Amino acid sequence: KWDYDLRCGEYTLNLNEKTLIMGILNVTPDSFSDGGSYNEVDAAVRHAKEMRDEGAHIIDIGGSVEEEIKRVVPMIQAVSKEVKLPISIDTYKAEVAKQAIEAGAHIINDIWGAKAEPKIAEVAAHYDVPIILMHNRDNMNYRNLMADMIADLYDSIKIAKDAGVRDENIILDPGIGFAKTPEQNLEAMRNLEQLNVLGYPVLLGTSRKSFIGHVLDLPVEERLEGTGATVCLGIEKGCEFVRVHDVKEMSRMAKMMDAMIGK
Amino acid sequence: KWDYDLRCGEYTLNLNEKTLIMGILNVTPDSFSDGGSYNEVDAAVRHAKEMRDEGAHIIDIGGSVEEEIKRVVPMIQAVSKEVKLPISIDTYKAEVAKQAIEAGAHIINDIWGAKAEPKIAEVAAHYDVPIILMHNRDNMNYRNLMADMIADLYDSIKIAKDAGVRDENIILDPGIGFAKTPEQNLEAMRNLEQLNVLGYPVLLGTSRKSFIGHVLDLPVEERLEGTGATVCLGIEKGCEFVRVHDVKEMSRMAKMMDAMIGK
Ligand SMILES: CN1CC(C(=O)O)=Nc2c1nc(N)[nH]c2=O
Ligand SMILES: CN1CC(C(=O)O)=Nc2c1nc(N)[nH]c2=O
Repeated sequence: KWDYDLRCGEYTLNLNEKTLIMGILNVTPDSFSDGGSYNEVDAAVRHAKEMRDEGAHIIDIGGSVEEEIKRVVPMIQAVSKEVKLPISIDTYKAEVAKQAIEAGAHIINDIWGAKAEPKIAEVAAHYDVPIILMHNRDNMNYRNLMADMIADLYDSIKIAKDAGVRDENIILDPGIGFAKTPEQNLEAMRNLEQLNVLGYPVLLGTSRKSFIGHVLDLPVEERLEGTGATVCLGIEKGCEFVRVHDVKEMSRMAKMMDAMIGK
Repeated sequence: KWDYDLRCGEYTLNLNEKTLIMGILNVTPDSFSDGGSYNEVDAAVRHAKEMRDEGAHIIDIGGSVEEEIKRVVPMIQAVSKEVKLPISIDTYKAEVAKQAIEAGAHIINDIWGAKAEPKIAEVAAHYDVPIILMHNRDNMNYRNLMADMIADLYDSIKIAKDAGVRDENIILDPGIGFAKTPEQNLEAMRNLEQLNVLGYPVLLGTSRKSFIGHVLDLPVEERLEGTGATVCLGIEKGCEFVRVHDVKEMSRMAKMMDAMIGK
């Protein structure tokens, strides 16, 4: 039982009711504009709407600098305006983070857990938004995957907390498919429960990734069942959100898991 | 680690390699014959073949008396002849069991765990085939679901062993959707691991069932994700086979689970 709720300004997310579903917003960028043009933003809104209907709880948006903003800001403007859901912003850059939250984004999603740009934690602290700290590194000289993962994630927490970030605005993420061989990803999957000793909600993103292809020997568009299995173990191992492409399918697996495990 | 293999005469099933997939053979019966006619047997063979291609390890066949045989015997004859896989026979009747094994079936699948016709365990003992003892009762006056389930299953084991059945020819099954309310099924799902103390391989059959519909509020043809989730937890909780309709989909989830848990 989490003794608090995830506060997202306008929106609130309860962590005891269900596994929360983060939908990956896919942005096929107009090869012709810098950003903001009708086709890409319309497609993003449309797609945000579909995922809202498929049972999504968060819309994840993003995926240099000067024009990271120009691409991402108009999408957040349009989506928050048109879809009643918390939007997480997918960046490791401090300036982008500010602009996006200023544009209407509610959560930070940092694939570098404040190590790329430590300044981001201050933006997170300033606007008081929840920040997702994901495990990542430039190397895989793991002495001991899980011990190092937990050590690394903790170094992220230090940076966040030292910048003013409240414990209740911290979410952790094992960072599957990042700085981890196919076997290390499996090992992380198998030991997810260990991240719980840190005392923070955990998000898992395994949607359609390489290690699934590695196991099943199947291309990206053929990874739904593989993804499902990772989401189920993830829920069984105690994670609070899952970051997925297939919102309809994963929502139903999430919900069935929830019922069975008693969430 | 199981220190033995599942011996099915012509075929052998290793229990340490993977979760074994039992495909439910669906028999749309010719409304016109008693059994044996071309359309129903052709459809069964065809369907057996499809599941063999989708990654199935066992074909489950069956689903009065005098004509249980007439329906089921010609199907086993044709399928064993045409598909190189162990066939389980789905009956609680002693006479049917004999005929089916005589017709080429390898495993007994008893939804009454030898309580309907105790004589079946002797057939099982005689032909030396593996028998699946499923949990079942006529009532749900459970004092304590899991304690009673284990007690009941044990009463099945007694009957089997007393009739000559070797420990290594015994498989257990929690019997989801039988003599259990929607909540009791969930409770069984949540406590599957407890069946392991009995020391026998466990098979789980949850494919497309009511309790999935109950949770997700969805019709039978819409229960793939729900089924998937039950199969994943089942594998996580240590079961050895799953009995499913959707062989292609469940095979892939099974295989991804296997990789992650380290089977
Ligand atoms: C922004 N991305 C991207 C990502 C990927 O591209 O695989 N995975 C993840 C991610 N964010 C989070 N929080 N977790 C992921 O696994
Ligand atoms: C023959 N049937 C039928 C069945 C069902 O109709 O739900 N479930 C099961 C079954 N056999 C086994 N071993 N397990 C089941 O759950």
